[PDB]
Amino acid sequence: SLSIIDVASDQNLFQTFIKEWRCKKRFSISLACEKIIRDDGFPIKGCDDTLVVGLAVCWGGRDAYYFSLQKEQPPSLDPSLTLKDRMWYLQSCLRKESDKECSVVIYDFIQSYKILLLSCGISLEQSYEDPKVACWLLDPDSQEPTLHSIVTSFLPHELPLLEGMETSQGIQSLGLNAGSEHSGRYRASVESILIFNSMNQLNSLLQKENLQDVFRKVEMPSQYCLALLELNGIGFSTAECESQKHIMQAKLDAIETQAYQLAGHSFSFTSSDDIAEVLFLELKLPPFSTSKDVLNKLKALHPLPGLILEWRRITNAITKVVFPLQREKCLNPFLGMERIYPVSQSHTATGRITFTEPNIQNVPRDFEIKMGGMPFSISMRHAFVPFPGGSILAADYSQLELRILAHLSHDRRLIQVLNTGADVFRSIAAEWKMIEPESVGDDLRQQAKQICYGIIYGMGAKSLGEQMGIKENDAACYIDSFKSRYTGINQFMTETVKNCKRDGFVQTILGRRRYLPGIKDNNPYRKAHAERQAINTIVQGSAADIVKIATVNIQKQLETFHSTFKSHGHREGMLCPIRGGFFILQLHDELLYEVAEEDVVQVAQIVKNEMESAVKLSVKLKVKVKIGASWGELKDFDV
DNA sequence: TTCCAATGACAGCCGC
DNA sequence: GCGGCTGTCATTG
Ligand SMILES: Nc1nc2c(ncn2[C@H]2CC[C@@H](COP(=O)(O)OP(=O)(O)OP(=O)(O)O)O2)c(=O)[nH]1
Ligand SMILES: CCN(C(=O)COc1nc(C)c(Br)c(C(F)(F)F)c1C#N)c1cccc(C)c1
Ligand SMILES: [Mg+2]
Repeated sequence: SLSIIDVASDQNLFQTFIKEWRCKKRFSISLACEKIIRDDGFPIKGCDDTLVVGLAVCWGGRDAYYFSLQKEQPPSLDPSLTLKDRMWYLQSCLRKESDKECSVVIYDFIQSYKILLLSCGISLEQSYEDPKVACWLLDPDSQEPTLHSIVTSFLPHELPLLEGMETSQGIQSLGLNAGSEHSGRYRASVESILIFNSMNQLNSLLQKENLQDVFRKVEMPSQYCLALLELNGIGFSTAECESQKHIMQAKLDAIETQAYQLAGHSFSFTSSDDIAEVLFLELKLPPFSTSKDVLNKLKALHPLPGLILEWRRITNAITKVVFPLQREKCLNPFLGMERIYPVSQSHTATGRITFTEPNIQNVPRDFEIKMGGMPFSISMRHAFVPFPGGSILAADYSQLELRILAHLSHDRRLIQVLNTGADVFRSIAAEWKMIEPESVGDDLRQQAKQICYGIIYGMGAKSLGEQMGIKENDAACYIDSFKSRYTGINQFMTETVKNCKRDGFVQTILGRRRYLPGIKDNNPYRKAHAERQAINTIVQGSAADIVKIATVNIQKQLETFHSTFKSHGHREGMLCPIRGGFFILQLHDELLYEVAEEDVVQVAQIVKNEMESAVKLSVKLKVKVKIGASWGELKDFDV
């Protein structure tokens, strides 16, 4: 039967619980948050509505130990157990002793780590296990887990416990989700039991699949690094953003007024229908789609398609970048600056990390706006600044996916190119546009980058035609030349597709499996799509494994030389100048740190050394380090 | 439906 | 009408 032991109701029961807890090598916790320094719990940073009122502990069976964190107001609180005494015993059981292997199971580890630090002033110091991450590791293409989906798949006999608990079918922790009529006590107690028992089953499945090493040494440590990043946030200038906005908005106004005079009437730039009516019916341009590729052809024939393309580019920077950044910005009173606090997302097909609310990975590259024949540089990245005195440090792998592909295909031609050869995208752009390397613009080098990765990951003649501006037949010849020049690669493509068809999956460098049952499908599209996913998942997934290992190994090093706080949050949660390096952003093959002026040399050495040593391949992992007063103004830095 | 991966704004439709 | 869904468009790696 489900039982909730209120450990704080009696001094004697409390000490028995504390003695037992201190013996445990494994337990689950769940935080109890409810809607309303207070007597009834700890406010949460970012919600004036919700309190941490307690937490539940489970170490077996259907017994939840509910540990109240309320001063006053289940049987009542034994008044000899002061809140200060409880917080002592809580910090004591949640921090490691020397040579003691201890694992805590937490649904949504990152959100719980942050609330414990910022709300209760407690820093977890044990090995962590999140059942959400274990689910991902067993099937990366599975839908994002909820407590309901985990219990459905791995603990189905306990589904009755979730009856009438509709919020269990949302992403957020049952304990953390105060948008329920059920008490935090009940929610946290149920969660603690479901998560402890679920994680036993998930651990057996990880062991069967041989993913337990990956889970404990890479994925959960990677989640800890991402928790520090989410506590850190990224510095933001609103002045820089506003001045860019005003230039962009002036260009949008001129574009609209010129578009409407060419069209003869107002039209919505957001309606494909309206644009199609104007381009194809009312001006009779030859094709009805209004995609980038269509308008890119037509801009040679009439000014309006080009105006449409520029309108969408600039509207994107204003409505999808400026508006969300200026809405999500938050004063940090300690650092004395505005910051943005994006949320990491690790549930991806290939093991990349992305961000939401907002997705800072999608902040535009620098681009140019001309008005009255005068150019203005729009660098949205220039709004992302370090704390006063600090620098942004970026360290990026040179052609990580190409180096991994060389290693796995042993392709002698690709190895030569990487070992000496200058920029491969410049070589492609030069041959293509009848030029020498030096003339290539940013936009053209990106077009050549798209062509090179496109061809490698199974792009067809029809599409390569559009990108290169040549006939399908010409593109098909170019594919043949590539396939002939790099045979190793082509053998590895066919050997990866053969092995996938047989097994129903592919594996990355660390052993993670992606299931591609489309590989057997009779439909030509679905089959070809799966074959392309098969090849791309191995290379892109392997690269994502290397960057995670690098991230984890850098964080260990930073914390040894750490005569200082491991995140900006660790100073908020604490309640003396800033020293060290703070993980602020991941960009797939690139890590950004915010670094104190004094420490930039040492942090740059650590970051480069650890990224170059992450794994041993047939080829050297080359790393470029850059540094600057903004993400937009980074300069090469020889380390 | 024929590079892969990702988030997110935004009209327009459809069963409730 | 209304929230859900579904492309379509954008951007980044
Ligand atoms: N399949 C595929 N992968 C891409 C594409 N663009 C980028 N990627 C992958 C492979 C490279 C990786 C990182 O992107 P970057 O622009 O940093 O690639 P890079 O080759 O390292 O470029 P750079 O040398 O300028 O850093 O992301 C694309 O269009 N298709
Ligand atoms: C196959 C002929 N060709 C090249 O070899 C260009 O250089 C490279 N192209 C590709 C797709 C790759 Br994958 C490479 C690689 F990086 F692998 F060596 C190169 C090179 N060098 C080429 C040159 C210009 C334009 C196009 C589409 C292809
Ligand atoms: Mg790169």
